[PDB]
Amino acid sequence: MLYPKESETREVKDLSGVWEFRTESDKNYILMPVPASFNDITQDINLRDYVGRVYYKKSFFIPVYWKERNIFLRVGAAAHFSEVYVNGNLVTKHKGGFLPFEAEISKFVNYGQENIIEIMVDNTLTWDVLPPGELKVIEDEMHPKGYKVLNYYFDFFNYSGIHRPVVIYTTPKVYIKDFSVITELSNNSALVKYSIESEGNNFQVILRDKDKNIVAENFGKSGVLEVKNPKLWEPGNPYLYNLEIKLLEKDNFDIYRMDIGIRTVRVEGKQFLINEKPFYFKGFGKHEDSDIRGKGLDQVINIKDFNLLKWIGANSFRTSHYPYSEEILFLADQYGIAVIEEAPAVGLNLWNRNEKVFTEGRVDGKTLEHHLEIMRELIARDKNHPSVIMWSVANEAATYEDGAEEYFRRVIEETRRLDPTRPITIVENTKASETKVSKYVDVICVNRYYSWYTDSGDLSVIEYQLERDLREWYELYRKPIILSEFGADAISGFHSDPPLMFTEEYQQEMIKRFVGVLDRLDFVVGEHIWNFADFMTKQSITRVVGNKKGVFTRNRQPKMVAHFLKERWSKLPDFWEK
Amino acid sequence: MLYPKESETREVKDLSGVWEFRTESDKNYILMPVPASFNDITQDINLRDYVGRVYYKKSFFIPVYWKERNIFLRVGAAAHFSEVYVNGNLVTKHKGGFLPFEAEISKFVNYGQENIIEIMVDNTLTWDVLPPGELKVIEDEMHPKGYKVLNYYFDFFNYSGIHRPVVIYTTPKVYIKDFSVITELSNNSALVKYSIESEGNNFQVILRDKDKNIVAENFGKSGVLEVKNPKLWEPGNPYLYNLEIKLLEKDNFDIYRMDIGIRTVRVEGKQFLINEKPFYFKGFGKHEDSDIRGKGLDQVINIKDFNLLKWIGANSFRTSHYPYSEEILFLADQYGIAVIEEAPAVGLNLWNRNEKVFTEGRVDGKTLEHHLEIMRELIARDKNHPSVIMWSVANEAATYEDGAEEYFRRVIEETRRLDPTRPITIVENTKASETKVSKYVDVICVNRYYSWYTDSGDLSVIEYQLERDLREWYELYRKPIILSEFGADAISGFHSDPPLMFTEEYQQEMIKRFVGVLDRLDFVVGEHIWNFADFMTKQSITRVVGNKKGVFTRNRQPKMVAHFLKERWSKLPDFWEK
Ligand SMILES: [Cl-]
Ligand SMILES: [Cl-]
Repeated sequence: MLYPKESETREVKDLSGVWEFRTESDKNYILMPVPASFNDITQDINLRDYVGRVYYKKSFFIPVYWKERNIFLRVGAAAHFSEVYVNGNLVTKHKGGFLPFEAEISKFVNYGQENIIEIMVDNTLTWDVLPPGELKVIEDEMHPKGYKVLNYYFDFFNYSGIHRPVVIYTTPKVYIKDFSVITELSNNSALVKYSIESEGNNFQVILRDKDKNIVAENFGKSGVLEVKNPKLWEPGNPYLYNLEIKLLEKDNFDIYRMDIGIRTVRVEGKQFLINEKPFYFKGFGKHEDSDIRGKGLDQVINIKDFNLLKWIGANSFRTSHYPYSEEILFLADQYGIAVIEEAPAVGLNLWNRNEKVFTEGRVDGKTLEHHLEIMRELIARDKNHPSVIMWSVANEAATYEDGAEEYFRRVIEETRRLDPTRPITIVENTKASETKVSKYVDVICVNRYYSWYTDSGDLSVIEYQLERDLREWYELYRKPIILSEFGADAISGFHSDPPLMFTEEYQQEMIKRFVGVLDRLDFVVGEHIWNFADFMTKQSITRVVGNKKGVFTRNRQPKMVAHFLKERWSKLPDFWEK
Repeated sequence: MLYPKESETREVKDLSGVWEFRTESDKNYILMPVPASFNDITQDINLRDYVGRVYYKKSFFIPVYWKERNIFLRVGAAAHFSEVYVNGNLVTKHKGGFLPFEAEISKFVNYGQENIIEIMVDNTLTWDVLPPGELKVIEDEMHPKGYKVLNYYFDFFNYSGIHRPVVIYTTPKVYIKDFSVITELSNNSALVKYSIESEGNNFQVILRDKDKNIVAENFGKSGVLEVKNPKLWEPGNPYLYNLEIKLLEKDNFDIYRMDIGIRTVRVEGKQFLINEKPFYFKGFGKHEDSDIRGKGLDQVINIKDFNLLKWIGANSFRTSHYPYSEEILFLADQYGIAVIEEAPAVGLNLWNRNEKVFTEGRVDGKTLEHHLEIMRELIARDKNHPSVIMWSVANEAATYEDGAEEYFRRVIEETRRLDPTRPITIVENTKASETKVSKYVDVICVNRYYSWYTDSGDLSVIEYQLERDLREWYELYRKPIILSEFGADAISGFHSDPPLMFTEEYQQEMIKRFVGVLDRLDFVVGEHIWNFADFMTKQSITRVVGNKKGVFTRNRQPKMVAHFLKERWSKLPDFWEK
């Protein structure tokens, strides 16, 4: 499914705005913005911590002239289970809170009249949705009848609601359903190879440069476009060409356009190559999180975040720990930021080797089935973005378990089959010698928190422990390694010398000592600090109103270590043969 | 001009989203969200502090089926001077940064094809725009050639950009252009009297209650709708009826709907009556201000703000110091919050009696002309909102000057002529015996900061000074009095005992002592604390990154005094015969 875009042949109507909202088995509505998480909008603590079904409702008018058009209703994201009703008719259901879903609804609309859309969203986690969790009953001596808790083991808050825009769009009855683009370098040219999915068959395809000059054209539902003297897309030079696809049939006419970038990505030895040059990742793990709206899409915050990425000198980030909005990937295309996009397989770990995760009752064949469908949906959505340069299949799963090996072999095999054009990783906090899964990926991503979660407060252990660990990863697997997470919680304004945990000084010193180690290791091709910004988590005595490891505050202002990273990364080239 | 609303006969296309953006005489664009202020979006300090013209650009497609429709392009707000181009054609110009403007553009569009909209916005202040300011050249021994400053004397930052949504909407060629509604109480019924502006003449008008029951109907371009057993709108009971207007002609058909509220407002003696009951204002001066987006409209923030208003027990606010977005007034209608809406005549004061403001060179006949046009635009926009219950013509002008008397007599006279159905005020910080203007309004609004700006730190003077002052206002003018501003800057987390300026304790103690005085004065009908939330100002040694007098932080979380006000206001009735 293609991102909804207006053209000569397609209308788009955005239903974002103020909706009516209620919780299960309640008749009274309140007002609720869309897109947004509902948790922080009100002062009702029982809604903040609500677990169950909520219902959104809105009126909309369909123009009579949309008859004899396809009418699609698209929901960008709703966490985690959703059902969509048009005038009381169920038009689609969806499982998974971080990818879009849509249905054709012309059969159910009142033309030239009022219509009602209702969207049910259920935030109840189970062990066969990603990320997983479990609702548990607690009726003991200290809890009243009916006390229940939603348990989950990922470290970000279970925000719920409609997190990305709801839109209605039209197409002709015979229309461009999808297309695939692959770019190759050939002699002094680039090739853009394409295939179009449609019931139609007569297509003209045109490629235009930045100045609207036509640089290539082809008649054909599949084909190759040759670009002589191409300008390649890469961090530091985000050149985009505009691909125009025109269906020209007897009764149907359809146009779809997308900006694409010409680049190659390849792993060879201990090098991560973009356009055949050795890349060095400088960046962050991020989160879709901001004040008040929770996980809701906000283009103000998105553009602010990319300007901060360019300001600090980052060239990349990982979409920890789930696919982000398409909007963020289009921006990464424009700004020239390399993206590792990650499936929502986070929380597959009970920090305890006595509780097994990959076992009947928890992560099983049903979870695997969902994970495989997720990879198919994710690659289908994002396969044409130049900014996505790697897929991450999971974050900190219990990869030391025997059952994790067969599980992830299947996930990894399916991902590569779906997209052979990008490398694959998995983000590990398991010990190097214990993971049964990292031997199957292209690039190793390791999260390490020496002197924070272990030997807390003792910065002196970092060089000893980190160098020994990373050398063992390389000795066992002989793959490029990204230090995919490291950092320390810092309360803005907490200062100390000597540095103490939770101060800005400790965060900067820890990060500084980690990267001094990486500079001595020629097989380390990247550093991603956790996290870009402070974000909300569930409440616990270990979380000082959320996770405070941001390099920026939640309102997008820098802590001390942001300036250290700006100075370091201004000296580090994007392409660096270590 | 009516708020753009979809119906059976009208389409609305929202152009908000990501636009291209550049500054004057520069050819390279960056990305910029709309709606938003541009100042805090980037890390370019020279754009943050930019003074001059900026240019927004976006492509849009017009459906061929919009031929033979009116096509209107509406800009919700752009601060402060703006020009709108459709495919290079100037379709309208506008002066004033806080009210909407529109043009019919069907003559300039390419049907079924790409179109380009460009919007120029100029943030350069002058003495004949509201709020006023002046660009000054400073080429002396300590400033290089070309150093210039924009001087202005209002205490909020001169954020600029497109602050409210840009939309395109259709109507039939003969259409409902405007309508006026007035509500009266008669015996046991309410009357909704209406007049419609249109080139058409055959109208059916229907009024529906909350459950869609038809409670009144009338055929006629003007008329009266009788509601037996009306449910009145008021704070604490925001009942809205839906007014449906249907134009039924030979070749044209048009429907427009609006929720309205049935209430009366009247000043009599020292009482402010809503629905013939004595009201007591409990609330705030607000600002259109939030993190990152500046003055840009954000419905997440708006709904959050109204939930906080209901949580703390407020029943009212003033739109300090300019008209707010229509969106906020529709929400105030839904939530039952009484609004004093204020014209942007703030900054008409050089805190210095040697520099006259109402004089040739500063506030003169050109400024007055703009002010009068502003009142006409403001009442035309908001005349049908039940939540607006009073107009404020200015905030803290230099009303002690001889020239201020003739200026404001004309403003006040024109406001009353335009809308005889709502009382009029002006918000004063002049001394009671010195203002030449308050004798002409219906309700006195006085801002007082004893122990903050005067006798700084000495809370012991409050009762002595405030009671004497307010008794003199009543003795001179014999009108109801609202304490329209009072408060203290408080940094969140700054605490002290004994209380010190800038601590949360000092803010709470000051506010507590002020309202203890008000409770002893039967002619005081309201308390508005300055401010609802921390907001940005220009930089100065008196502003600790903006104005810190918020009862809530800028991210909408409560300070200590928020809990004091919640407890007080939970005990104070909305209707209180003092
Ligand atoms: Cl962490
Ligand atoms: Cl102030």
